[PDB]
Amino acid sequence: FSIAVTGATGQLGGLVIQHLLKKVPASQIIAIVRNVEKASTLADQGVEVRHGDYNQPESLQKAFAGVSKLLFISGPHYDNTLLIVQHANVVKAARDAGVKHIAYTGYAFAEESIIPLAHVHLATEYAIRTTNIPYTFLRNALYTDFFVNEGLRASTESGAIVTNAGSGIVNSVTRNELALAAATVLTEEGHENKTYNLVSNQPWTFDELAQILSEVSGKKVVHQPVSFEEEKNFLVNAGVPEPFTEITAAIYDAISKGEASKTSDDLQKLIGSLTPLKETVKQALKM
Amino acid sequence: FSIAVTGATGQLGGLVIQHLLKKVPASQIIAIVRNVEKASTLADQGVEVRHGDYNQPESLQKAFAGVSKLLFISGPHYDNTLLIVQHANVVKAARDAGVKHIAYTGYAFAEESIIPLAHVHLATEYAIRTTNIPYTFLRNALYTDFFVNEGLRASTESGAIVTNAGSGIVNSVTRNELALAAATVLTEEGHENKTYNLVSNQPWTFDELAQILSEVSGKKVVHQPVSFEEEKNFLVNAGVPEPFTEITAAIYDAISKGEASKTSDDLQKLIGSLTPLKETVKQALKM
Ligand SMILES: NC(=O)c1ccc[n+]([C@@H]2O[C@H](COP(=O)([O-])OP(=O)(O)OC[C@H]3O[C@@H](n4cnc5c(N)ncnc54)[C@H](OP(=O)(O)O)[C@@H]3O)[C@@H](O)[C@H]2O)c1
Ligand SMILES: NC(=O)c1ccc[n+]([C@@H]2O[C@H](COP(=O)([O-])OP(=O)(O)OC[C@H]3O[C@@H](n4cnc5c(N)ncnc54)[C@H](OP(=O)(O)O)[C@@H]3O)[C@@H](O)[C@H]2O)c1
Repeated sequence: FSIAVTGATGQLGGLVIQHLLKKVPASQIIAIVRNVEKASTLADQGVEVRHGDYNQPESLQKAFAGVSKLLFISGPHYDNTLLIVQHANVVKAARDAGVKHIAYTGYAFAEESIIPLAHVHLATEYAIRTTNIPYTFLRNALYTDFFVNEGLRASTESGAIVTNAGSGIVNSVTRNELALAAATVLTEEGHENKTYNLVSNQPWTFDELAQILSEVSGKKVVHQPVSFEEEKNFLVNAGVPEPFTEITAAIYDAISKGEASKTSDDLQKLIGSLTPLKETVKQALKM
Repeated sequence: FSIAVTGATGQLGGLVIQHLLKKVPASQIIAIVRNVEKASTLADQGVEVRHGDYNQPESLQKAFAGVSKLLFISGPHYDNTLLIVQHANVVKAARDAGVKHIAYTGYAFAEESIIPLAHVHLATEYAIRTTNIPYTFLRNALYTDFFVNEGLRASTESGAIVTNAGSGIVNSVTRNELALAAATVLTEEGHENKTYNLVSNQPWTFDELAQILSEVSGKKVVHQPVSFEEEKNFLVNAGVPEPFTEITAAIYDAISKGEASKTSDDLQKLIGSLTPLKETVKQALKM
């Protein structure tokens, strides 16, 4: 029976579907999406598309009708209090539709977290627990892709990666590997009523990232450590709009305080060997 | 400035208002209610009544308009998954209205609890945390009134209190004392960003309750211990409808497993001496 993926046109959701397509027939996968025009790509691959908007309880009732396994990918997180309402609507719709298994993309080590979004994930986990639906909490790390992407070309150019993270440790993993973990979990037995903290057991620092970028690119790049307020200003000056520049500085600050410093073998046990940071840097730069 | 109480026509809410009326002028209190006709009694006392229905986000936006301190009393708990949605609507309405302080009636020791409703309370606490509003989590014990009420006359008549609680320990406190604690907290400094586990530090067993009922009434009453299924059937046979009889047996079963067996001095520190169980038995029976 069927596997449905919310957030299916998003980056993580699209990768989950691409991994599911290597495991199950396309007819067995259901893409649940807010913008049905966006999901054209998917329909061509033989994946059924349904409209499901977290702001619209009725739309979710219909989208979840008859689905056996649901991958509930968390919403974009501008307004955390709104996100709780949206997530609560999703869980109730899932309960009402008689969904037989629910997997939820949470946040690793949320109980120890110092960023506000951890609260949303824990509230959502408790909401799913009230349903009595067999669950899997896929507690994802921060995305390596947030830090390691084509944007690093700017750092190759300037000779510096500028952050306020200090020597904060980073347990990030790529969206690709987190998507693979979600797909693996959805398509095999044994993961009912389990929580996984899906993080790297080979963490890195920004010093290390600069050294790897230096190695790959041939240009000397240093990590240049600055204050929170120096970071916010550096980013705005580089054309990052003030809200996102604030979010980025806040994530670096949490990192400087150990936010991403805890590890687990859960991910490696689920999917096998993890992608070395250097390979991700090479891909990001196509170098 | 103003203190608003949701669930104001309910048993706990009405007692909070009666305690607030001994501390602050009636004009400073706002009763927020679903059924405005029910709140006639309150309006006669000079308490402002507003319509606020947890199913109606717009109604809550208007009810919370301009309120400084909000006592969010949890909804009735038939459907736990629906309750999460309702509670999420309340918290968002409170955030949007710019409520300056939120107190929430949660459940003591919820993290260790084995009843499903604990999950709702923890989800709601995490929701309130996302707002950044200064909070007080008034984590209430089970109500002594659930077990000790006029219904005990039936036990005086039969010579038996019949439960499936065994020798399970009970840390219950009366609605009256929990309401007093809520009112105390609302009307003094120092309780911002605090969690209180509001329970008895003089717990009791059903054996003890039968002995106290025997003492007060002059008739020998024993505690007669039965199975879960024997309890459910005993209650239905005594005219308790099958859903409530199931809930009652489930609460006794949780008690037999230590659900209400943990204590704290938080309540006694907040309100002073606690009401002896024997005094509550006398009141319940007017004996
Ligand atoms: N761990 C991390 O470092 C990290 C970082 C960022 C986010 N996250 C979380 O992980 C999730 C997935 O990551 P991602 O990179 O795949 O995010 P993404 O590409 O931004 O995708 C977010 C998805 O949510 C959908 N969405 C937004 N509002 C919706 C609504 N009202 N109803 C239904 N769907 C809605 C979007 O659909 P549309 O295509 O219609 O816009 C999009 O498909 C995010 O939503 C976020 O909560 C994690
Ligand atoms: N710790 C315990 O042993 C225990 C036991 C039972 C309940 N509780 C919790 O503590 C709360 C208060 O206890 P209580 O004895 O005062 O309960 P209660 O007398 O049953 O009152 C519940 C209140 O919630 C209101 N309500 C129901 N649906 C609503 C809605 N959709 N929108 C707005 N208000 C709504 C009711 O209003 P109406 O008058 O309009 O019906 C009522 O005033 C309960 O709601 C429950 O969550 C605790």
